[PDB]
Amino acid sequence: SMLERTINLYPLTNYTFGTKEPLYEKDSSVAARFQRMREEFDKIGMRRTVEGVLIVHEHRLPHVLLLQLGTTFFKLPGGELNPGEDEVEGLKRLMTEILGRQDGVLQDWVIDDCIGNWWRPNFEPPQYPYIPAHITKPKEHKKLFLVQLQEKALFAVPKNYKLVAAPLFELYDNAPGYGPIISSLPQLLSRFNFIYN
Ligand SMILES: C[C@]1(Cc2cn(-c3ccccc3)nn2)NC(=O)C[C@@H]1O
Ligand SMILES: [Zn+2]
Ligand SMILES: [Zn+2]
Repeated sequence: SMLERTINLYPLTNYTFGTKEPLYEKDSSVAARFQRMREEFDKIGMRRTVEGVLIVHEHRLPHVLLLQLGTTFFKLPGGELNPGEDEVEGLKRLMTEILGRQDGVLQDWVIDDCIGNWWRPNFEPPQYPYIPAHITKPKEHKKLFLVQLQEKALFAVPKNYKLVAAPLFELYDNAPGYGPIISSLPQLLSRFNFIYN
């Protein structure tokens, strides 16, 4: 009757947030983003993205780590898989590219839980937690995973990003602020048995 996954959380003060060089988006605009998605869909088919949910606490209040591009949009650490690339190896690679240390010490990502799937039916912003009716060729499949952090770690945050710890209450029913994936993380995380270390 204990059917919940147990996840260790550590205080945000256990983590060091260093800095490194800016990491630029492949796309300079929404228009270029959907143009490249169109181009790549014709060459290699559906885009496969992976995103990591990294959780900490302060004073037993869980917080999700988000990347803020300057003071603009909020994203999860993650990105695009290469064709034939394993989802979990790919998320580990992407989280190393974004948050990995300037001193090149190997970081230990633990990924054991899928927490959701989102599908983009068109070359347009809307994403859904299912393949919508009549859609046979979704343009993007996004996979979210829970990343179990170590007790302590040093992260290097690209100088053009801020790493922000968002409490769940701030995400909850805040799609305008965070969009439909990040704003549904409180619901998606509720099944876990968090231990506040
Ligand atoms: C994740 C977002 C925002 C967003 C809005 N919608 C949505 C869903 C249903 C109906 C109308 C809008 N889905 N995702 N999509 C992007 O392309 C980047 C941005 O972060
Ligand atoms: Zn406390
Ligand atoms: Zn799919």
